[PDB]
Amino acid sequence: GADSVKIGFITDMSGLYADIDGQGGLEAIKMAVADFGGKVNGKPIEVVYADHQNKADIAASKAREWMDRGGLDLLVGGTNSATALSMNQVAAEKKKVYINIGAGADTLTNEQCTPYTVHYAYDTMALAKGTGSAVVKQGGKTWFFLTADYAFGKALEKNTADVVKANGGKVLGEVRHPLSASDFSSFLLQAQSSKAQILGLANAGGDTVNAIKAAKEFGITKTMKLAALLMFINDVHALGLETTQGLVLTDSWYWNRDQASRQWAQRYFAKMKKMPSSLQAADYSSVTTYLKAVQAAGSTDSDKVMAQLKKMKIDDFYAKGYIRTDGSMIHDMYLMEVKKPSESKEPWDYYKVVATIPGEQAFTTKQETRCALWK
Repeated sequence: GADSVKIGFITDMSGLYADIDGQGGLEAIKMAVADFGGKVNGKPIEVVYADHQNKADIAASKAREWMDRGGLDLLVGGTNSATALSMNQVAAEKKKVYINIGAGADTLTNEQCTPYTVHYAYDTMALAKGTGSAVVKQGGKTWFFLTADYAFGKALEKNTADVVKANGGKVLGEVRHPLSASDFSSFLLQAQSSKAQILGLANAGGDTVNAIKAAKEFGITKTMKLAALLMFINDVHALGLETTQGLVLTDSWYWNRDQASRQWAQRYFAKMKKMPSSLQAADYSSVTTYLKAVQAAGSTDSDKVMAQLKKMKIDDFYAKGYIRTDGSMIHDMYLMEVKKPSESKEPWDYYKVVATIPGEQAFTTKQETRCALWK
């Protein structure tokens, strides 16, 4: 804006994704602003926010209004890939810097890649390549998908099905459920009748939690192993270790990884009284990264900031990495296994690291890209 550098954050603050990002993510953004000193290029930094209520149209209309009449300099995209994609289009049209953290669809750096988009934390290709490969390599050869009926589920099912098939496995079928489904019983029985070895949960947040609860309840887990293709620390906390032990998952960050992660998590906890998820961590990091780019450019001009973003290393408590041509922030990913209750040594101690997946190997390869800007 004229008087301020304006950061806007749009995410689900009220529904099935609120705990994993939501208000906590907003808090993390405000801490990053304060920690940077509250100003950049001699202008105060102002944060605005909105709850998209899991509506792509709300997200896109708010973004447009802030860009056109609110002097927006950075749009931070939160959860829900339908909202991520509607916002992406607005940012590309208006030539405004857009960093998406909470949403997963790899579409953002592929079919719908833009010169103004950064996909910061994770995507559905990394999920598939991590958890999908690992489960198939362990002998989980036959799969049936339970898929959230919107852009995220569809993208994740496609990436994961492709990995399964590439690694000698077979996909027997899929069943769709509405976002934030109130009843999973008929869907789970269809999956059970398929006789697949693996039930791939191509869904997230409250859907993942409710589906796992329902699967354990209806006895689905007697005959099928669940592959939780996207699970955050809050989802484990909701379900408990007794139910989640042994699940393999792919994530970008965990509070207890190392000294630097723990120290930041302590500052977060001191405010929110929960351990942060990888999204809440990434929210803070992405703001630091943006502000460093504005500081180095001496400008909020979107072409100058994008050029800075694409030439600066990132190295903070969240990640070491860089932002490449297609917009992906390349950083190592982690294959983890959920602990047994007896292995958990303090509150929120949920993960065993199985493997580190190198950044260059975790995301879409040059040869397989659908990004028309990456040749």
